[PDB]
Amino acid sequence: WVTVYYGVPVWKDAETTLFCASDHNVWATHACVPTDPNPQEIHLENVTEEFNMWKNNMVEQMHTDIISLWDQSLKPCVKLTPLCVTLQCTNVTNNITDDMRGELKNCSFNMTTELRDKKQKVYSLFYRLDVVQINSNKEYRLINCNTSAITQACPKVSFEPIPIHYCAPAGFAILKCKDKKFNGTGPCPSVSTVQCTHGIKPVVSTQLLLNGSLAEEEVMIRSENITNNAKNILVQFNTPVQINCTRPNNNTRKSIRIGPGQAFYATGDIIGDIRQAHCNVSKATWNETLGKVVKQLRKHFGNNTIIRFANSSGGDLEVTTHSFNCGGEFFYCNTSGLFNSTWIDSITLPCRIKQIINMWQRIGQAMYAPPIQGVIRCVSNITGLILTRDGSTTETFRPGGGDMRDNWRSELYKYKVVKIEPLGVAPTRCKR
Amino acid sequence: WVTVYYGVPVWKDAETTLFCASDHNVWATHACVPTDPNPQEIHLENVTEEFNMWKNNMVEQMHTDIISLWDQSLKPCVKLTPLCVTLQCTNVTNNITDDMRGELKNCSFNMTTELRDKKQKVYSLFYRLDVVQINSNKEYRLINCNTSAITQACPKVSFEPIPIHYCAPAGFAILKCKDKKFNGTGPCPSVSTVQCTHGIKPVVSTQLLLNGSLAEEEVMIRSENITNNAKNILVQFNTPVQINCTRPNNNTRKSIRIGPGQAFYATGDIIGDIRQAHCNVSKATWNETLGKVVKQLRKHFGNNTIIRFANSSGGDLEVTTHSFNCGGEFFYCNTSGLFNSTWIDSITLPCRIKQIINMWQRIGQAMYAPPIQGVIRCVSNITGLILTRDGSTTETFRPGGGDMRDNWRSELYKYKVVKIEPLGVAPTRCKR
Amino acid sequence: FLGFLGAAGSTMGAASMTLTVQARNLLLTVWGIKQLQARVLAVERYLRDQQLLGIWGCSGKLICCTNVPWNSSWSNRNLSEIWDNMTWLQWDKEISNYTQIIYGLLEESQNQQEKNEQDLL
Amino acid sequence: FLGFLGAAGSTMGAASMTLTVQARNLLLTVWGIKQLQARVLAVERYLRDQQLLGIWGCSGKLICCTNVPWNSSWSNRNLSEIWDNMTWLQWDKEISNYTQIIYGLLEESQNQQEKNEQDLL
Amino acid sequence: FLGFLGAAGSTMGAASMTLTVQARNLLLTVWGIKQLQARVLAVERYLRDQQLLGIWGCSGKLICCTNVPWNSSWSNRNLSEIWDNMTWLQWDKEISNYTQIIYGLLEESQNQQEKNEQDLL
Ligand SMILES: *[C@@H]1O[C@H](CO)[C@@H](O[C@@H]2O[C@H](CO)[C@@H](O[C@@H]3O[C@H](CO)[C@@H](O)[C@H](O[C@H]4O[C@H](CO)[C@@H](O)[C@H](O)[C@@H]4O)[C@@H]3O)[C@H](O)[C@H]2NC(C)=O)[C@H](O)[C@H]1NC(C)=O
Ligand SMILES: *[C@@H]1O[C@H](CO)[C@@H](O[C@@H]2O[C@H](CO)[C@@H](O[C@@H]3O[C@H](CO)[C@@H](O)[C@H](O[C@H]4O[C@H](CO)[C@@H](O)[C@H](O)[C@@H]4O)[C@@H]3O)[C@H](O)[C@H]2NC(C)=O)[C@H](O)[C@H]1NC(C)=O
Ligand SMILES: *[C@@H]1O[C@H](CO)[C@@H](O[C@@H]2O[C@H](CO)[C@@H](O)[C@H](O)[C@H]2NC(C)=O)[C@H](O)[C@H]1NC(C)=O
Ligand SMILES: *[C@@H]1O[C@H](CO)[C@@H](O[C@@H]2O[C@H](CO)[C@@H](O)[C@H](O)[C@H]2NC(C)=O)[C@H](O)[C@H]1NC(C)=O
Ligand SMILES: *[C@@H]1O[C@H](CO)[C@@H](O[C@@H]2O[C@H](CO)[C@@H](O)[C@H](O)[C@H]2NC(C)=O)[C@H](O)[C@H]1NC(C)=O
Ligand SMILES: *[C@@H]1O[C@H](CO)[C@@H](O[C@@H]2O[C@H](CO)[C@@H](O)[C@H](O)[C@H]2NC(C)=O)[C@H](O)[C@H]1NC(C)=O
Ligand SMILES: *[C@@H]1O[C@H](CO)[C@@H](O[C@@H]2O[C@H](CO)[C@@H](O)[C@H](O)[C@H]2NC(C)=O)[C@H](O)[C@H]1NC(C)=O
Ligand SMILES: *[C@@H]1O[C@H](CO)[C@@H](O[C@@H]2O[C@H](CO)[C@@H](O)[C@H](O)[C@H]2NC(C)=O)[C@H](O)[C@H]1NC(C)=O
Ligand SMILES: *[C@@H]1O[C@H](CO)[C@@H](O)[C@H](O)[C@H]1NC(C)=O
Ligand SMILES: *[C@@H]1O[C@H](CO)[C@@H](O)[C@H](O)[C@H]1NC(C)=O
Ligand SMILES: *[C@@H]1O[C@H](CO)[C@@H](O)[C@H](O)[C@H]1NC(C)=O
Ligand SMILES: *[C@@H]1O[C@H](CO)[C@@H](O)[C@H](O)[C@H]1NC(C)=O
Ligand SMILES: *[C@@H]1O[C@H](CO)[C@@H](O)[C@H](O)[C@H]1NC(C)=O
Ligand SMILES: *[C@@H]1O[C@H](CO)[C@@H](O)[C@H](O)[C@H]1NC(C)=O
Ligand SMILES: *[C@@H]1O[C@H](CO)[C@@H](O)[C@H](O)[C@H]1NC(C)=O
Ligand SMILES: *[C@@H]1O[C@H](CO)[C@@H](O)[C@H](O)[C@H]1NC(C)=O
Ligand SMILES: *[C@@H]1O[C@H](CO)[C@@H](O)[C@H](O)[C@H]1NC(C)=O
Ligand SMILES: *[C@@H]1O[C@H](CO)[C@@H](O)[C@H](O)[C@H]1NC(C)=O
Ligand SMILES: *[C@@H]1O[C@H](CO)[C@@H](O)[C@H](O)[C@H]1NC(C)=O
Ligand SMILES: *[C@@H]1O[C@H](CO)[C@@H](O)[C@H](O)[C@H]1NC(C)=O
Ligand SMILES: *[C@@H]1O[C@H](CO)[C@@H](O)[C@H](O)[C@H]1NC(C)=O
Ligand SMILES: *[C@@H]1O[C@H](CO)[C@@H](O)[C@H](O)[C@H]1NC(C)=O
Ligand SMILES: *[C@@H]1O[C@H](CO)[C@@H](O)[C@H](O)[C@H]1NC(C)=O
Ligand SMILES: *[C@@H]1O[C@H](CO)[C@@H](O)[C@H](O)[C@H]1NC(C)=O
Ligand SMILES: *[C@@H]1O[C@H](CO)[C@@H](O)[C@H](O)[C@H]1NC(C)=O
Ligand SMILES: *[C@@H]1O[C@H](CO)[C@@H](O)[C@H](O)[C@H]1NC(C)=O
Ligand SMILES: *[C@@H]1O[C@H](CO)[C@@H](O)[C@H](O)[C@H]1NC(C)=O
Ligand SMILES: *[C@@H]1O[C@H](CO)[C@@H](O)[C@H](O)[C@H]1NC(C)=O
Ligand SMILES: *[C@@H]1O[C@H](CO)[C@@H](O)[C@H](O)[C@H]1NC(C)=O
Ligand SMILES: *[C@@H]1O[C@H](CO)[C@@H](O)[C@H](O)[C@H]1NC(C)=O
Ligand SMILES: *[C@@H]1O[C@H](CO)[C@@H](O)[C@H](O)[C@H]1NC(C)=O
Ligand SMILES: *[C@@H]1O[C@H](CO)[C@@H](O)[C@H](O)[C@H]1NC(C)=O
Ligand SMILES: *[C@@H]1O[C@H](CO)[C@@H](O)[C@H](O)[C@H]1NC(C)=O
Ligand SMILES: *[C@@H]1O[C@H](CO)[C@@H](O)[C@H](O)[C@H]1NC(C)=O
Repeated sequence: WVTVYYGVPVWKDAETTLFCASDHNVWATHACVPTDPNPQEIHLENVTEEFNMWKNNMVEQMHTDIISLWDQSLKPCVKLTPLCVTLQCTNVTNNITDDMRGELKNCSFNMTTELRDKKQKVYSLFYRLDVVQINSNKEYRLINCNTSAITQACPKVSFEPIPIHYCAPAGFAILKCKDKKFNGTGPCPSVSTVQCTHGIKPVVSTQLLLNGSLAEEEVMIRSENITNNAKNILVQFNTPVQINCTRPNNNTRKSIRIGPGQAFYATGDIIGDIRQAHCNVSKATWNETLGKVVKQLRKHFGNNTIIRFANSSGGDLEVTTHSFNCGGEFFYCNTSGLFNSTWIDSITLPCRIKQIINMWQRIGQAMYAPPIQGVIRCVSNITGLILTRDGSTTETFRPGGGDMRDNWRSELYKYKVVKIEPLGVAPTRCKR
Repeated sequence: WVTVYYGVPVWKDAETTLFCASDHNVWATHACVPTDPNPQEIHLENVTEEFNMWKNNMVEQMHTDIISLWDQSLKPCVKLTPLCVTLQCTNVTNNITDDMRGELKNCSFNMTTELRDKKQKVYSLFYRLDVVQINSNKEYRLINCNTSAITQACPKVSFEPIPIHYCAPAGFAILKCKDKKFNGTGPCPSVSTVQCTHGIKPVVSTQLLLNGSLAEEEVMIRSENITNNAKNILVQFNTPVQINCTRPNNNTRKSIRIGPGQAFYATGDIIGDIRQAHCNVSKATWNETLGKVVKQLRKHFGNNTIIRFANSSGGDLEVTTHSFNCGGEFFYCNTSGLFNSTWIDSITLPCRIKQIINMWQRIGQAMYAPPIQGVIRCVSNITGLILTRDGSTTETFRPGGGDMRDNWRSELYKYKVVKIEPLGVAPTRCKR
Repeated sequence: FLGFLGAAGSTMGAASMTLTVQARNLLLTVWGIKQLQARVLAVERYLRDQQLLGIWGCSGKLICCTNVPWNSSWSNRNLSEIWDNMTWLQWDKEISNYTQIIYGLLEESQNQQEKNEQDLL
Repeated sequence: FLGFLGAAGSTMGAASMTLTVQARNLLLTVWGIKQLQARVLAVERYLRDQQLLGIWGCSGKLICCTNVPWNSSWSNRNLSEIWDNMTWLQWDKEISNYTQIIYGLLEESQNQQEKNEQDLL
Repeated sequence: FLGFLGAAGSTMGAASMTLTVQARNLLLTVWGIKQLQARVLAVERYLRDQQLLGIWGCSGKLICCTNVPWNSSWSNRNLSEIWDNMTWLQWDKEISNYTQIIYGLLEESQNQQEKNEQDLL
């Protein structure tokens, strides 16, 4: 009566190590398996499977993997310890639009040379957000000097968010939920098995989610607990909103030798006049999009409820603004022009730029972003929002963010890792 | 006639790699397998097995593992190269007990600041054992400046000797000798198989063995060759002797910034008066214990022999004194008050303290032990001794030590690693 | 027909014809460690199942008919429900609590058989 | 009853009923290398014994009765002494010097058998 | 006689008596990774061949006579040419394009056999 079967199509939830695959990058370069040019996906008929995007350890793994790859890419680069000196700074007043008076400072300092005996007097431009006034009212120091060592990113390694595919090891499988209008938790029909995930771009941003995937039919609202105001709400758009960002300044770059085989890349004089960096969002598109978002929020909050959007609360720059990296420079844009309405040309968002960057929420490892020569122009898709609810006849939604796991959870929500368990026994009418 | 059997309970002596397991530590933290909450031990009936504690490679492995873990815990910490400067030192003469006049020096120096342009004048207290007079009679340098780079231990990582269990890989087994009155060599009955060793605390000490295991019935004397005066004698007690050590000085600590993200922890002024560090051993307990040791030594040296104890011979501080780490500070205590007798209240042992430590017998890697704020009090068990015989009617025993393998050999003496060999053949009365 | 796990939603007797489909899918130094650990584990898991089939006398088979009777207390169902209505995922849940009992019995009956076969030679 | 190696002090015929007990127990990057090497070795040792049983025609068995005669020069003892008085540890020492001879003979007889079975089909 | 691959230039029927000779030869952290990868791969390659023999019903054998007919389109030669004139290296080239067809057929016939044997019990 007992018959043993091996190769039985049974699985259990499991947490394992996934490996990366992909078709001078900060993240995945050579430590990544070439992808399968003809990947498979198998539809599983009559399979209902429970998914929970808020407990998905693929997110924790991705967070850990990208941070470690990031650090490995700074490890061999030039340290800028010699730059942590007293600076003598004045204002850049040459052809400055009123909007930027005080934003750029012209600083001189005594830098070391290749020889240990000699020093050189050099100058460069810094943003006001990169320096601290000390004491002598022209004396400044870099912002990180009392907190952390700073290194220069190697200007050959790019920050382009090249897509990574996650693949399961043998004995494991990745299940994908194809059920349209899946809200992140509970069971879903229409489950398929895949070898690997689709390519996911490690785009880093706050408030607005850029260059991601879109919803199949409708704008979707997802949260761990929709009635808990301490939780974030992820909003996935079914149409992109195009955003155009730029740094309209023809910057030049100069190389300052600071040692035997090391150099610092400094911002030199700027060609032409000085203008503020900014991003443009089409007003009509934004308004239609915001329209769709409200219609869906009413499903949880009441169709006679007043829904108001408001700008962000206070906090540091990295939290209250829309942070992104484009063209090699780090932008901090003011989104109060997007989230200012009750219920539901172009909208111009002013932006600030920094050279000294503290990534994620870490303290102790700062990096200096070398300047980029010429003018930067970026075009990207807003594919979703991160909102936080401020909370009796009205609800206020504000931009949220700062926790990078929320930006990956939004792409990995469809995937689950399971372990295959091929042995099983069942009664049969036979005897050895 | 030949029948092949697989799974036969046969083993051979073997040397393999064992892994660690355990229930911000210097040694085992995350690179350690969680232990089995319900470990097994199997008694082997009718098995006699030969053990030799002096040829046990588990000891060599442990020695190598603890040194490597130690180094990995200093690798990310602050280097104190900028501290290797000329110091201007005077004596601390404020409320000093006569016993410590000249022990503490108040030294000033020019230290760097976060900025490369500026220097600061700072001062700190050092022990006389940490500095060298040079040349100008107030000029000193740190002791390690002509020999080695020095790093500061990170004051968040503890030196607490948290127990480690060694476990065999599959295909191997650890045999344990449970024969009471086993002297380290030769065969023993009463052998059991265990998954892992008991937890062994990596306590570092000289002369006296602290916080270890005790003998089951009697004090035991073990040596590689009891008639060879070049060998050490390990004495295991069957009762602990309690020892109470303290540093009765309310020290304060100050943080001196020495660079962009780095700081030095200096000893600041001392609150209250200045007193000598010391350890207390109960006299009656020590005398009873020493009694038992002599009774057992007579089994090898004659019961009409005069047995004398004497203090240590000369050599460096690390060898001639009882070295230990407690409360985060390194003590060097004078044990001449314990080993001063022919044949067989409290005994106070004065102690010296150092901040610059050269671990084990290595040269080139020195560490600076940050000071501990407040008063330190430690209570520990003396569980054994390391003696060396000075050698016609009398024998003199002196404290020995300095080779750390002797402190692990005393815990691992019961364990042996063997390799399982599951195939075998034997005659049977059958044919295929 | 179907690929890996395609039969997962099929009934137990519809599945179990696809056993080879699943059987064949079981097969910067820090990055390298992560990948080696994944590969070593896949091998260790594979070998443990093979060792277990071996001691039950089912080595080399995908379907192995044994000599242990089914206890109705493990699952009181007729062959029609088990093989025609249920899927393997449902079955695995139904008798999860009896798996170790069954495995112990399978080992014991093989030990008895293996010795009887020696005495007959 | 007894666990791993519990039968080590038992006689050869008392032991050899516990073969599954022992068979189932055979299964910071630098720290990681040490652990991976230990795991890889356990697998390689396991597989070498399995390959060897395979070429002798004993695959999947714990007790395998072969067709090679016992040479009294290897050990001139009766079954009563070998199976009732001796332990496996003692036996392994007694015939250590003949192990490679026996293994060579086992391989040869299987090669002859394997070919005879082809000619008969 | 000959050691590893010594029979490589021998004819197919002269070789194939040496199957155990070849079967037994299949078995600074960065340096350590390179060596572990080499060892892990040797194990994975070994196991894949063993799994494949298993699903064809040839587990534990070096010579396995199957129940799949030879299609003359794969190689229209008589036994005399194949076993007495050709070497295994030449043969492997001659039927390289049919290897996957043959392997698929071997899997299918085993699945049919395995089920027939269940129905007969
Ligand atoms: C959202 O997706 C869009 C589309 O994929 C993406 O925009 C792309 O950004 C990259 C980088 O800013 C652009 O690539 C540049 O194109 C100019 C064209 O002349 C080149 O000159 C640039 O070359 C320099 O940088 C290279 C970096 O490796 C150097 O190797 C080279 O020597 C030069 O220094 C560079 O190729 C790309 O063209 C746009 N794509 C489009 C269609 O505009 C956008 O950034 C994504 N958004 C976010 C926030 O990630
Ligand atoms: C022999 O064994 C004994 C008993 O196990 C052992 O004594 C223990 O030493 C440790 C360290 O000296 C003591 O732990 C301290 O207890 C005080 C009590 O108030 C705490 O304040 C201390 O906290 C500080 O240090 C921590 C280190 O991680 C910091 O995290 C913390 O923020 C503070 O800075 C600390 O916990 C322990 O109490 C004694 N045990 C007893 C019973 O006294 C002894 O040292 C061993 N002997 C040797 C030589 O190893
Ligand atoms: C930043 O300050 C430097 C130093 O004053 C300016 O460069 C000087 O410009 C005058 C104009 O004729 C030259 O004569 C000097 O020789 C320049 N100095 C050096 C060191 O080259 C610089 O133009 C200022 N930059 C900005 C953007 O204001
Ligand atoms: C983001 O842009 C808005 C819009 O220009 C800025 O809003 C102004 O903030 C000051 C602060 O007191 C108010 O007095 C002004 O009335 C605001 N403008 C409007 C139109 O109401 C906002 O400060 C910017 N945020 C940051 C961080 O700079
Ligand atoms: C913004 O979203 C649009 C719409 O999804 C993207 O354009 C599509 O890109 C896919 C890629 O193969 C094409 O097949 C579609 O035909 C494109 N749609 C249109 C209307 O052209 C667009 O590329 C996205 N932009 C970014 C920066 O990713
Ligand atoms: C170590 O030397 C310093 C320097 O002389 C002593 O600190 C000075 O104490 C006097 C007493 O009034 C103060 O006025 C000075 O301002 C102190 N100097 C500094 C730099 O603070 C210090 O007390 C001495 N410490 C010991 C333990 O003797
Ligand atoms: C350890 O303590 C003993 C006891 O106080 C010290 O012994 C003294 O050493 C000097 C050296 O010549 C002798 O003259 C004294 O007579 C000794 N005292 C006694 C009571 O005999 C010993 O020096 C200390 N050891 C160290 C290394 O400081
Ligand atoms: C010193 O030795 C004593 C005696 O062995 C230790 O106290 C025993 O600790 C065990 C641990 O579970 C208890 O079960 C015993 O009951 C304790 N004995 C007594 C008399 O209380 C003591 O902990 C040791 N001290 C140190 C620092 O390890
Ligand atoms: C402003 O721009 C004009 C463009 O011709 C340039 O000539 C002028 O020097 C600039 N002004 C300053 C102060 O540099
Ligand atoms: C460079 O060093 C000299 C030395 O006196 C100093 O006067 C000068 O101000 C320094 N330059 C800067 C820009 O700090
Ligand atoms: C998501 O769908 C599940 C299905 O039952 C439901 O229970 C859950 O509450 C939904 N999420 C929200 C935010 O309502
Ligand atoms: C959501 O948060 C509220 C806050 O009290 C809590 O009562 C409720 O149970 C939470 N919902 C779930 C599904 O846990
Ligand atoms: C962005 O640039 C494209 C052309 O590159 C233009 O068609 C589009 O309207 C721009 N978007 C906005 C919001 O200005
Ligand atoms: C957004 O769309 C709604 C649709 O009713 C319209 O009433 C509202 O005025 C629009 N807002 C803007 C800024 O055009
Ligand atoms: C949001 O808008 C208010 C309007 O008064 C402004 O004061 C506040 O600073 C804005 N928040 C941010 C982060 O700009
Ligand atoms: C928000 O909308 C009101 C409506 O007129 C407008 O006055 C205000 O300036 C808007 N805020 C921003 C930041 O544009
Ligand atoms: C000695 O201790 C007393 C305690 O009151 C303190 O007041 C005095 O200043 C100390 N002496 C010196 C020289 O610091
Ligand atoms: C610090 O540097 C000055 C430079 O002249 C020197 O005179 C002084 O003695 C130094 N301080 C110490 C404590 O060595
Ligand atoms: C330890 O016991 C063995 C048992 O024969 C003995 O030979 C050996 O000499 C003993 N050790 C000492 C120090 O005598
Ligand atoms: C112990 O050392 C003495 C010193 O000569 C030597 O003669 C004796 O043989 C040694 N004992 C052993 C057991 O080796
Ligand atoms: C050590 O301290 C304990 C109390 O903590 C005390 O009972 C014991 O007698 C002390 N030992 C000595 C040797 O003073
Ligand atoms: C130690 O014990 C012995 C026991 O006879 C005694 O004679 C001796 O005086 C004791 N020593 C001390 C210091 O009490
Ligand atoms: C030492 O004790 C043993 C124990 O039997 C005894 O035979 C021997 O004569 C004793 N020696 C002396 C000197 O008393
Ligand atoms: C041992 O005691 C003698 C007594 O004269 C002393 O001279 C010697 O220095 C002591 N040894 C140590 C290491 O203190
Ligand atoms: C050793 O014992 C003698 C006996 O009186 C004593 O005088 C001497 O001071 C002792 N040595 C130490 C270090 O206490
Ligand atoms: C899914 O259920 C339907 C119900 O009849 C069945 O026909 C179909 O074959 C099932 N799927 C699979 C893979 O068998
Ligand atoms: C069947 O299982 C029950 C418990 O599950 C047990 O009591 C009973 O004895 C078993 N039947 C047989 C024949 O072993
Ligand atoms: C298996 O154990 C669980 C434990 O809660 C129990 O609920 C379940 O009913 C058991 N299954 C069977 C078939 O008895
Ligand atoms: C140990 O020897 C005794 C001697 O009769 C035997 O009875 C016992 O069973 C043996 N141990 C084992 C595990 O069989
Ligand atoms: C038995 O072994 C001996 C040597 O061990 C050998 O000479 C003899 O020929 C062997 N007997 C047979 C029948 O092979
Ligand atoms: C096995 O070889 C050793 C080598 O010294 C020899 O002493 C032993 O007697 C041999 N064993 C047999 C059973 O002949
Ligand atoms: C090589 O070819 C010759 C040709 O007759 C043959 O005799 C010889 O045996 C061949 N080599 C081997 C290894 O068989
Ligand atoms: C033999 O192979 C040919 C193609 O290689 C195929 O068409 C033919 O049907 C096969 N014969 C049989 C009996 O399957
Ligand atoms: C195998 O495929 C190659 C591809 O070029 C072809 O040339 C060769 O003839 C084929 N082999 C046979 C036996 O048909």
